[PDB]
Amino acid sequence: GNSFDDWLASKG
Amino acid sequence: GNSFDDWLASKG
Amino acid sequence: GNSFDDWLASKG
Amino acid sequence: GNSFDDWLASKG
Amino acid sequence: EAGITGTWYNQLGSTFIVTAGADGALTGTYESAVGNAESRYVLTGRYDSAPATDGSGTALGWTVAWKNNYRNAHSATTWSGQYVGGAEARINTQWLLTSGTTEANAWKSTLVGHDTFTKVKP
Amino acid sequence: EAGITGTWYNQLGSTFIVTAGADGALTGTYESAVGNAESRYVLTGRYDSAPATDGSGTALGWTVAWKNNYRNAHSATTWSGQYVGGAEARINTQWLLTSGTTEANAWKSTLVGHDTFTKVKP
Amino acid sequence: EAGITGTWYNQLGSTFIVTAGADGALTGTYESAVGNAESRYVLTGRYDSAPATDGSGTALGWTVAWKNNYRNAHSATTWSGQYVGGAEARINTQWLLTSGTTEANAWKSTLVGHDTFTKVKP
Amino acid sequence: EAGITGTWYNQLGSTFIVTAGADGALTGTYESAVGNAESRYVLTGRYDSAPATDGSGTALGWTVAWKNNYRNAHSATTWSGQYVGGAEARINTQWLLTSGTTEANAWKSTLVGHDTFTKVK
Repeated sequence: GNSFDDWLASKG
Repeated sequence: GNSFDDWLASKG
Repeated sequence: GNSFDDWLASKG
Repeated sequence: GNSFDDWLASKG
Repeated sequence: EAGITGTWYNQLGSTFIVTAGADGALTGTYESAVGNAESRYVLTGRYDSAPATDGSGTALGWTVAWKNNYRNAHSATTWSGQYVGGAEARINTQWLLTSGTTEANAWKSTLVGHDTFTKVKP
Repeated sequence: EAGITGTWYNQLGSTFIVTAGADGALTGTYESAVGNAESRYVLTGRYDSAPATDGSGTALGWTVAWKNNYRNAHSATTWSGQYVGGAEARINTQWLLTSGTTEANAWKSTLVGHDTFTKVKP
Repeated sequence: EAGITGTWYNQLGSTFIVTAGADGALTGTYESAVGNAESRYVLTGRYDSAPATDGSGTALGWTVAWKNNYRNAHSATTWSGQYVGGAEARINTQWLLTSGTTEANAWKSTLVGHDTFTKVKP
Repeated sequence: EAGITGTWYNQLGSTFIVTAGADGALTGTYESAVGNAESRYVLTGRYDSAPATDGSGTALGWTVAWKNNYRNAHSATTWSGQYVGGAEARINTQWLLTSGTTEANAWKSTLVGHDTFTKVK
């Protein structure tokens, strides 16, 4: 994983 | 207050 | 005309 | 020289 | 209703003629000046087709490459922003205009600005 | 030859899977992480299909709205930049990431940054 | 007359309390809200003390680091813009707000926006 | 130790000659090219004098108005960014260069870009 994709995932 | 100052106040 | 469109036209 | 300084010089 | 499809006007003298597809597509024509085919360009972009219901705007963006059958400025603008609904509907944007440059001149390739679009001309 | 069609990589872990059409269109898929359906998004944009011959780059831009069948971030990014050909070809961009906000929070709606895309992984 | 020295207001509820020195210096206090010591910060910047006389605006810029004896947001804003004289004088800016981050989070470090300052509260 | 005071270099051939004061001030000189009096300009700015201790960078910004005793470009640049410490220390910035324009030409007033500064050329 990576920071940018983690941000997107956290929005659902 | 206002949104920008509240953001700063929240950061503390 | 307008400034932006004049700039575009000058580039040919 | 360099591009950025040349641009400044050109403005006088 | 998405509220985006139709004709929009900025303050520079430009007109944004857009169709918002059900799939998230933005398509249409951008006019940098009125009344001349030489000032009409293709636009393409994307929007959030299922925005939040909590008072937030609708995120969107689009691109125009400044080439048509009459002109080529070797440049492209992208607008990134949000649609805000209601009786005074707006599309509020920030934009980046990049021109093709040599590597030596790349520091001067990109202009930045902002534009507000309205359904009524100023 | 335009040199743009193909797979490109940035330093955030993203993959830009692009097709450049003869008519100026950019189409394809943007991956925010590898090996996950939930990380794949539609992109659309435009490029200068007849660039200058003086050593200048090729102007281009594209948009991703961060919504697919699995996720919605209520956001969109636009990349504005230029393709630079050669043995070490790259796409150099500046970008604007806008999230939908309420009107009072619009001041914090838009992130700005830069990314260089390469034909080899970082 | 430079016309810059005095109190200016923006649409976010902030106050720019500035002195323009003969030598090009901008100094003063930036208030993110009124009537709160915790909302007052130092600013410093520079302006063109010999602008063009052809109707062009006066280029300028300043910085606030969001730290005082009460608060520290580990962040700084820079405003870059121009002063436009007349009966409805304005300072038109674009700005960059950077927060300290790790290297992996640097993509989300910087907000961008625009603000117009006026001599009468909006 | 803030780590900021000293001479820094960017890829455009510029030098950022800065002093970071105890009270959060940045002062010094910005050189758009080396070995020319006509290329030296005053800078002023601010930095976070008490940054986080969790691995985050140090927020800062500064301005140069492009006027000195030899030249005046009727323009100003602001750099906004962060200092990142260690053996390969850097100041990573994004910048806005605004020129004075008429109102009709304001759409073309402001260039945007990015520059990394390093302690070695």
